[PDB]
Amino acid sequence: MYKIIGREIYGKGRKGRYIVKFTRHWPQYAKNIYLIGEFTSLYPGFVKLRKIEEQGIVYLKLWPGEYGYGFQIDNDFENVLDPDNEEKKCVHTSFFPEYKKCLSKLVIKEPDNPLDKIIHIEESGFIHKFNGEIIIRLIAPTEINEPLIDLGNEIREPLTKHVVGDNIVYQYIIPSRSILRYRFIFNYNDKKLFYGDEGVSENSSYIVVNSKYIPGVDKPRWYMGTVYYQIFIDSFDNGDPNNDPPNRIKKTVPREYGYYGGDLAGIMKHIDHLEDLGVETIYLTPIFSSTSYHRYDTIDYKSIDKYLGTMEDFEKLVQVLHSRKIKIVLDITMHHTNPCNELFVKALREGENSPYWEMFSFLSPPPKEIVELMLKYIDGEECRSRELYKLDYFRNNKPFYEAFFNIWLMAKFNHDNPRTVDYFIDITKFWIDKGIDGFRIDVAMGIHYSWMKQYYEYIKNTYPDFLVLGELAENPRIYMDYFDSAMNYYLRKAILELLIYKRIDLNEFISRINNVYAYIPHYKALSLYNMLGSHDVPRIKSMVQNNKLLKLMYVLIFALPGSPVIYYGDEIGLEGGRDPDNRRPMIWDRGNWDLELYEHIKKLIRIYKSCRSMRHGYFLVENLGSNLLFIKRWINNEEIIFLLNVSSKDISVDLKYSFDIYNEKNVLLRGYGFLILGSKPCNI
Repeated sequence: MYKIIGREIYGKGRKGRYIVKFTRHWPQYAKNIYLIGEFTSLYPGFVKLRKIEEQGIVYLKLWPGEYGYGFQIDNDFENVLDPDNEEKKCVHTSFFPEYKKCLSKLVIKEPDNPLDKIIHIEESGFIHKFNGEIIIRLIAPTEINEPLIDLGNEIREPLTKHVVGDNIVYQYIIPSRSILRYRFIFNYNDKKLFYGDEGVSENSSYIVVNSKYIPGVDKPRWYMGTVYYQIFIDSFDNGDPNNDPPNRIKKTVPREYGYYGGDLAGIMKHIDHLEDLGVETIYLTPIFSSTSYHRYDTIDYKSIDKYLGTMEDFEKLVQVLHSRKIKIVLDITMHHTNPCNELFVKALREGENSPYWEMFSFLSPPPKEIVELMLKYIDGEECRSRELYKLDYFRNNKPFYEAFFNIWLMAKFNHDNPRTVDYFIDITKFWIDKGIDGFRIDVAMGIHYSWMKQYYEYIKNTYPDFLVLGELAENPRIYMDYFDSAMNYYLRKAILELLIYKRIDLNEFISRINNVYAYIPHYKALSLYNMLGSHDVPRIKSMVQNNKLLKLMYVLIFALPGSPVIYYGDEIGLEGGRDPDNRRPMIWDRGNWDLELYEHIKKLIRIYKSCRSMRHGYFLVENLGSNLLFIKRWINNEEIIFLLNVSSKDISVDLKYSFDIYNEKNVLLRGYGFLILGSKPCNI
């Protein structure tokens, strides 16, 4: 059940988001009820209903639109429809946009009075600082002419406009001042109206904000626009003969499941390739103590997995990387852990009623023979939890605790218990003391929003330069108060639905993009982890099977504000289907490289570095008809444009910029073709 309660009110009458109350019956057996869907998380956990009497409740603040949602009770991933809602919305999932999932339909209707669709509220997406300037945004419908911003002393025009559905988001950028006073002027039915503190009226008051309280930064952090490189460590390379494990897979092509033997030395010996490619930040697959080649079931968050090397190999790696001005981010599983984890073994020992029990989300205490059995395999100098699968009970029954898709070896932490926060904070310090520059939080969207607020706020206070990057699948505008960055699976899905599944047109795509970009602060957008591929999805080349289109997708990834990502090997044309086939050994024989793609990507990176307007840089996007995508990025005095032909059909382009940034030199673009132009070479 859901009820639209009304709208939030800012100032003395400015209406904001719609307050929606979510209710469900609370079955007496239920331990947890998650609100899943497109405004919380599809994997359960970001938001929980809270229990009062015989029902679960929560209030959210949402924008108009149509959304899929549901309620997941405990470990039942299948049945999530809202029992009170008869209506359904089948949403294409993020990682695999071919597959639909049918959820319940929430619709929040646009208001009748177009005057009610004018919005500017005191929140970071609407007002924030960057580069010693203030960014202000006004949402208005088309029946409103281009509104002006009335500062104290002057009147300015919107510097850009972003289409979002039938709405327009006007963006004003202004110099910074001590106190800040602004309102908006527009014409409606041939009448002169204002948007001010009490809302729309003939003479609205100024909105007043002390720059002290405007969120943002002056000079961007390293992570606010950086080039990522993800390495799945097991598959990158073997540097140390004495690091190989028992029985190694075979480079057969359908990559098998298991250990190939890649280690820290292996990466370290290919620093030269990292450098030549030009990546700035390396994101590493989990390297902690574990029982699998993938290592997403960690035993001990403070020890390097034996097959990878020693703490010393690790520090050496970090050191070389830093000496080349390359940073390192480690993958960390703050959602769940291997049952061999000391805490889980103690929780089992001590039983419920123990503070140890409360570190995890146990469901219902099972029989004692079971616990003793498990304890036989999980307590020991050696972790033998894999052997659990040799037993019938473990292959047959779901875990008696919550776990990642009910997988025995992935026991979920109790995120309602602040002790678990302390645990991961302490772990964070340990690794900061090893010189790492950031964490990528595995299954971030399954971690309760309050937990992440505790963690993120504290880390950010204590270590401002520590990147907090989350694995998140839904619209990043949901999450950016809790992370520096999100792996942008949302953007990836939009690109694929425009250019592969051909399910949306160029306008809808533009709307998808601005539905993220216009609702978050510019610095947040710049930090977004913008990837075409990852260890969780098939290789992009194998999905595109089109040289020119693939190159186009990379151009797009570098043109949109964000932190462009390269999954290891994608730069040379590594192919592969779905996991595990998407983690084939890197190819070190240059005779087997797709060199055109390689040099293409290397150039896009050189531009990213040379052109501060590509890296940092305000953003405008226009559909110039005929499937001509126009993108403009600019910062301070530096200007750069991108013309992209998003179709197979050649198109004639005409026309400030007389310098080829891509080719350097100084028309008619062919299908899938593109142009990158400045008014001269980039400088600083």
